[PDB]
Amino acid sequence: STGSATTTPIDSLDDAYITPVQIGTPAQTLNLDFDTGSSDLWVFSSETTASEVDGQTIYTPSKSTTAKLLSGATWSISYGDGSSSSGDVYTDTVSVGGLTVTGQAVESAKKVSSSFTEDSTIDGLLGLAFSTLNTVSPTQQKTFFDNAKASLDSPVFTADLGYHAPGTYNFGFIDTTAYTGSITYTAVSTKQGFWEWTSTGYAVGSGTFKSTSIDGIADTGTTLLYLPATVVSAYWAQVSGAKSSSSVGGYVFPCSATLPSFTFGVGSARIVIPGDYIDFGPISTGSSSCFGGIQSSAGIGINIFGDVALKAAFVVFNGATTPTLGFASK
Repeated sequence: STGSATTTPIDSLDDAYITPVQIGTPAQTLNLDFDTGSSDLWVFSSETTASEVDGQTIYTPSKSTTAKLLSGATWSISYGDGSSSSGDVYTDTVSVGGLTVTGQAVESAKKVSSSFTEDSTIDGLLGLAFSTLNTVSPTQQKTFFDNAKASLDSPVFTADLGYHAPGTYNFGFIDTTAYTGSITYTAVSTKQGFWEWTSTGYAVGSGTFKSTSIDGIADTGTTLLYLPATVVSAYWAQVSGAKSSSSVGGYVFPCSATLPSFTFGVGSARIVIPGDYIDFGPISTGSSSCFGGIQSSAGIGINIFGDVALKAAFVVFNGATTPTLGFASK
């Protein structure tokens, strides 16, 4: 089997992407944030504290003839941005882009933190990291991809995120029309539960390529590119007036600037992020200070190849017995 679904930016900055997901019988379609940095499929629901729902579409398990309470199971998750959610668990039928999994754990939120409430466009998350990170207790549950894998034509999914435009998540096949050149594959460590890999270096604009190993994660659920402070300083030093602002929370730059590109290495291959992809717009409405799309990871503990980086590539998440990542230009 295969599936193919369009993923759409939630706003004009590509802050996140939403993909429609069918849950239950008859189908209830919710727009979920596909997140290769976590491993829980959770949704706003009829159980979510009413004051914490503000415009999201909810899953109502009592209206699904295939929903079953997973008795005794609870979940609770905290994300790198400080947001969180928790609740109980149902199993139900879940379909993405024509690919159907029966018995998928659908984690129903009883509580969500304010950033989720405040984002009316995201009805929940669909985790695509390794199932060892799933938070369901006392019986850990599998991701949608893990449950689908054995049925797929090939044990892969691909992320093809658009810049200010829709893109595609495919399951079970690699669309050879969706990229240019060849796909370069690179090793993955699953030791932390992430799609963790090592970039071979970087370049700023037209500058020379610096060969240096940068371990980090391919994370569709993180907006920006978070890299070591040395690398990030070298980038922003090429932008007149750019500076790190403790009060804003990262590098800002004059909105009048033209940003240089940023290249990252995948083996001997190179992925070029155009300068425009690094512009996240005014820090507040009407400001002439703009927020940068490349930020330091120094306070995170891990480097994160988020959407800014991934949207410049066609990315293969290869879930074969030894997982690997593939990157192609497009």
